[PDB]
Amino acid sequence: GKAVIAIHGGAGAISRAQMSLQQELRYIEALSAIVETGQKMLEAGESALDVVTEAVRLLEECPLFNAGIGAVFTRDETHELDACVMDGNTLKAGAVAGVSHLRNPVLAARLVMEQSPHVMMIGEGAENFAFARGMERVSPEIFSTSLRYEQLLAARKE
Amino acid sequence: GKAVIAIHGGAGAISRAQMSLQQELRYIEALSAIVETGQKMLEAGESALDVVTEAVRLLEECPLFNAGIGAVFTRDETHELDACVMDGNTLKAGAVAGVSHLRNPVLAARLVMEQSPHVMMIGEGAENFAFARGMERVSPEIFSTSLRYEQLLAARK
Amino acid sequence: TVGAVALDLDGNLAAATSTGGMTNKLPGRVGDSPLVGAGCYANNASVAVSCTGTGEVFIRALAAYDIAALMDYGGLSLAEACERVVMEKLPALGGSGGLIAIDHEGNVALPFNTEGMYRAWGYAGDTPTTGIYRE
Amino acid sequence: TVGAVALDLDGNLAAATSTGGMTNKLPGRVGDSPLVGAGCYANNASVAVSCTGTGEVFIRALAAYDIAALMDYGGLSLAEACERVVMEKLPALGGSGGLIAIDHEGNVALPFNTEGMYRAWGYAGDTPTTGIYR
Ligand SMILES: [Ca+2]
Ligand SMILES: [Ca+2]
Ligand SMILES: [Ca+2]
Ligand SMILES: [Cl-]
Ligand SMILES: [Cl-]
Ligand SMILES: [Cl-]
Ligand SMILES: [Cl-]
Ligand code: NA
Ligand code: NA
Repeated sequence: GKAVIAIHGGAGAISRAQMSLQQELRYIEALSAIVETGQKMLEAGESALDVVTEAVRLLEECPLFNAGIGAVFTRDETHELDACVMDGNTLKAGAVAGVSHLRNPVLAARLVMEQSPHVMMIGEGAENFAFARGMERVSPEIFSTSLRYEQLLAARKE
Repeated sequence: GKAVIAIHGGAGAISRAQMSLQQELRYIEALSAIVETGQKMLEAGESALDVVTEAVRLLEECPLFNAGIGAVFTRDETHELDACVMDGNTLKAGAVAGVSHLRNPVLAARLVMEQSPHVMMIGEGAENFAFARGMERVSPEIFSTSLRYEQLLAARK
Repeated sequence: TVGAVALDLDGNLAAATSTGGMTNKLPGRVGDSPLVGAGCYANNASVAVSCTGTGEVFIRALAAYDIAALMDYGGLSLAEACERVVMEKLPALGGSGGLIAIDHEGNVALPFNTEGMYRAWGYAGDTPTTGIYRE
Repeated sequence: TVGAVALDLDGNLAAATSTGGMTNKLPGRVGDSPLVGAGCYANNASVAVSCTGTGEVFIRALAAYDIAALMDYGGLSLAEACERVVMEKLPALGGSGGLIAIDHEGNVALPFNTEGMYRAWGYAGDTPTTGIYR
């Protein structure tokens, strides 16, 4: 069969008149590098589960995208992250919502699916479970970026 | 006007051998009173939304059923409650998960649906939202019953 | 877990579901009850559904919406969709439980694959029916 | 919000979605990203989907599962399903956004009704394609 990957970094009011070329270039570069990582994995025969997990992990690690590092701020100036993963072969799934002390939500979600008998975990319970299973606790400010904080400030201004 | 209501109080391994008639009558009587209440509201022209909301509130209030009063206990001897409500007319919905200080989660869910732009709220966040809308904080102990607590100790052992 | 579904005199459907979860539950666990499409769903074009059972499976199989979809896209009757989901699909995934459903035409169904389900139903202006065990 | 979908050489589908939420979000709000069938879904029999947009609407319309249900029960092609959900059904509920999707035959789509969607796709053994605007 044919093997293929697709990824996104969010849909919305992205527009030519508020974007600089260098910014667009950085996005093209990041999307290109991550989709390629995925292609090569698929090409080498890695599982679709591993592929989407790693692609999303890379989108989280990239500060340009609103997930993981670079998460937007709530009105409280905190970060609340959510993620889900689903395996079409077993129909097993894992999900976390409202976590603030886990570096990579997608990994936490997969942890829920594979290391618990549950599908969805939220908040501090999710965090506590993840720590029990060996995932690191991070300080809540690792996700913070000036760009996203400036967006909060501008949202408040209007 | 083929108006109609159905309610449930949970599916599971309910067995005749492990139950007594009197336990059975209590459950039958509670189910009947709640469904009749719903039926009468329907007859009076009340909306489906109002009807299912009230039905579920009564089931919450009743300690025999695992929702609201009579909620089961977590591993840590706490109560974590969830609820959802959906209006098939508008496709709008409201839901709360992980709330421990709101007496009637279905009412909080309905608040999310009607008094916010959102569909789902969780935890402290969902509670603060409810408080700002005028819902009062309760102690998590109000849901506690010796019956469910005994089941917890029996589950641990 | 408890719930209710209804069709009013104006032809509108609605559903509600509420739960305390599970005895001895891992704090933070969320089941199907508060998730739209899983434990609770209502659409005037098809059906109103409230579920109770092994939460994990109801979420994975989107049980409540699946009833609606099997009817709306698949053309199944309420009874046929209920049988598909509750007696075939859910068990195949290791799931146990049941649900209550009312479709836009006032049909009502209360399937469950367990030993019992505390339930009741009644048409406006009629005597209600209660149940614990299987008929 | 970010996401990924993939079909592998063994025929398996998978999907994943991750988000930081919304700027100025009311604390405790949950959108579609972590809800199975709303923001993320996968089934070898139909499709794999990850969504991005106005969460509330994607939850109310079970966007991700709906794609699957329309193909599985409705008979719609992957493209037909994406059009109905993304261009007709979500806007009627007041929602904006898009999704990415791969079906079990290897067709891939990236519909969005917004000015843009950060995205990329590529088949194994081939050159990738990226996009920001329409
Ligand atoms: Ca692996
Ligand atoms: Ca598991
Ligand atoms: Ca080529
Ligand atoms: Cl330049
Ligand atoms: Cl007697
Ligand atoms: Cl089927
Ligand atoms: Cl049983
Ligand atoms: Na990121
Ligand atoms: Na109760």
